[PDB]
Amino acid sequence: VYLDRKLLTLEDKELGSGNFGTVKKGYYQMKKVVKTVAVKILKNALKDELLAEANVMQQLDNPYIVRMIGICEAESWMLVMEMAELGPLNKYLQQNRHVKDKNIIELVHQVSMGMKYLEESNFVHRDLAARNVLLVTQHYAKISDFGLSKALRADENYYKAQWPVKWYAPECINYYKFSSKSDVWSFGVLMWEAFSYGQKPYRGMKGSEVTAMLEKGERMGCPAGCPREMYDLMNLCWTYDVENRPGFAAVELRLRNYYYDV
Ligand SMILES: COc1cc(Nc2nccc(-c3cc(C(=O)N[C@@H](C)CN4CCC4)n(C)n3)n2)cc(OC)c1
Repeated sequence: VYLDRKLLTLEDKELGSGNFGTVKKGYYQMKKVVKTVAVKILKNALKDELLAEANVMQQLDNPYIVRMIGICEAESWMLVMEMAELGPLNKYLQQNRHVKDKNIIELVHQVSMGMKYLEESNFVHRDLAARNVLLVTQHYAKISDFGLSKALRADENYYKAQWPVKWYAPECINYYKFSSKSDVWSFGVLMWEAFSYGQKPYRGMKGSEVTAMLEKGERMGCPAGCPREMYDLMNLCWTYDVENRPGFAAVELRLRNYYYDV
């Protein structure tokens, strides 16, 4: 799992940045070829968090999730991942309002397949949103950003926290309980974002105003040009009572069926 720093070449430019530090593009020397990578570099609390993130990614193996190549302990701690060249889905759609409905359905279906896998594997993502889906190509999405993610214990169906409120289900806010069904709620917000071309959800509202709106049974409206069936699926993801909300098996099947007849 530990990579050799001498086999990594970084670019100077940064792709992004935050309290942890920076994300830069680089190249990792393999047997013959070089592999383009995205490298999360700590400008260092922070250590354990990066190590926990890599620990999650190390356990996942699925085409619609960002793969970890390894960790590099060098001038800084570095989490080396396969590169998603086109970057975050929200930003991509904000810059490319031409993308067709059918292409959006294809991408959100790919996210649902990743998430179905994540749910089967008993991990909760806890930060599922359009900014955390990355594009390989205009037709290939991957789930990223496993910093808040939790491996559920073998005999528990949720994680009790001890916040991206606009993406959180009522049971997360009210009871601090995070399940695969909480991620389904998030997935519905992600779908709304995708069909809105990377607009922000609940525009202009405080977290507490969002919670009140939801408790009145109010939900965001159908984005322009979003198909009825896809809005109906969003509303099903925003099922208030977690017990009655679909899991990702049911969500992925709905998307699959709709895509393969649209
Ligand atoms: C071409 O432009 C871009 C390409 C890429 N590609 C690409 N590929 C594979 C992996 C990753 C990647 C980025 C991050 C990350 O930590 N992002 C920070 C800024 C925000 N997170 C929210 C909590 C931390 N992680 C965990 N994985 N990124 C990314 C671009 O981020 C803005 C931009």
